[PDB]
Amino acid sequence: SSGLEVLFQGPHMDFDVKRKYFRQELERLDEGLRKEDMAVHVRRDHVFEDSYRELHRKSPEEMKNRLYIVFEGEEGQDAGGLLREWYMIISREMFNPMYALFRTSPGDRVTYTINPSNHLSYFKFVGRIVAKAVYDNRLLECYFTRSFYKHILGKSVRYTDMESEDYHFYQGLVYLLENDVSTLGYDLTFSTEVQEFGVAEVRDLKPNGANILVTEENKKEYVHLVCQMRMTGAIRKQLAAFLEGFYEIIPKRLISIFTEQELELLISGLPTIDIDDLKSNTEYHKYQSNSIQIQWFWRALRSFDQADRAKFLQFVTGTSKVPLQGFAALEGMNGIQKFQIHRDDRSTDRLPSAHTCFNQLDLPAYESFEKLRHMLLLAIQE
Repeated sequence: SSGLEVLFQGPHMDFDVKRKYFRQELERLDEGLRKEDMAVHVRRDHVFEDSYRELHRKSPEEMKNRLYIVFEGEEGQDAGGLLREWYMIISREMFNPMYALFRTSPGDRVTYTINPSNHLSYFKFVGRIVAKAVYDNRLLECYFTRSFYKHILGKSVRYTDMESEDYHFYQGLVYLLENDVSTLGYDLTFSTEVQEFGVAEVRDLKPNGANILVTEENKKEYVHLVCQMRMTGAIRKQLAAFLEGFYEIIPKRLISIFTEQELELLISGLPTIDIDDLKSNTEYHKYQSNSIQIQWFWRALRSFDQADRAKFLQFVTGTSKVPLQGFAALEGMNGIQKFQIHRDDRSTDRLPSAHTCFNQLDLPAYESFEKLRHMLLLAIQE
């Protein structure tokens, strides 16, 4: 053991305080390090490849130098804001299909995951860049899936994390787990070769290691293995490369102070959330605009601080990214889907819940403003 940052995990410490501590610990770890400026020469139209050439071989120590960006052949242009410009470009390039490194997650066009389909060196370099941005206190306009942030944090990925990767697939796992397989009219199998579910043929009902029959007793374990393959196994070498690059700059023990939600805010920034714009673009179901719990909801959200407002956006939409055109342009699967609040008629003992595929908040009919505010904060900060 080489640190105690883990003792500050969880919600007791506000994101702003965690952030300040995180910065101070990086500075402690760099005491006596004699930094200097390091030139990065790139062609404007090849930032990603040129940056890779210029930096991928640098030592972790050299990567702590201040980067001095020089755009090939561009002379007499103002020199302010070039590093910021470079981070914005490489953020876009770090998601370009032509490099085949990342791809959008099923359903959510905002969030990216590692492409399961040279390459390992580039993944390591991307991990380096993400850590370098965080180290520099500069933002990347790159959003990842929940399980990807957990990987960075050293946290165990669970089948519930599949709700961020792929909502429709998660629905299938939910159906499987909640219903007795013996009443299907057919049998499921688990393939040991690809770690996916299938339908048993007669020969699978006989002894074999190719397709294991799924039962009430074993389905939870196979749901676990199917999820582990999709979120970890299928991208195991790439992930390891990315992580190796990230940790060379930001130690695992240090970054682990943040939750999955807070790591996203650290990488891609704390957005400003225009509550009037959101409110003008909210739909209500089984509540009306003037239902008392709705008036309480707006008052509570407005009472939240910047970090908690952003975590609220993450809670209901799946990401902290505000749409370019404002909340009138929030999207679901197949087009626009405005933020929507539904009355949850189950016990007022429950926390509000969310269905991010539909930007939907399920809000119990709480009995007081203070309870609503308290319950919503719990739901969000989890």
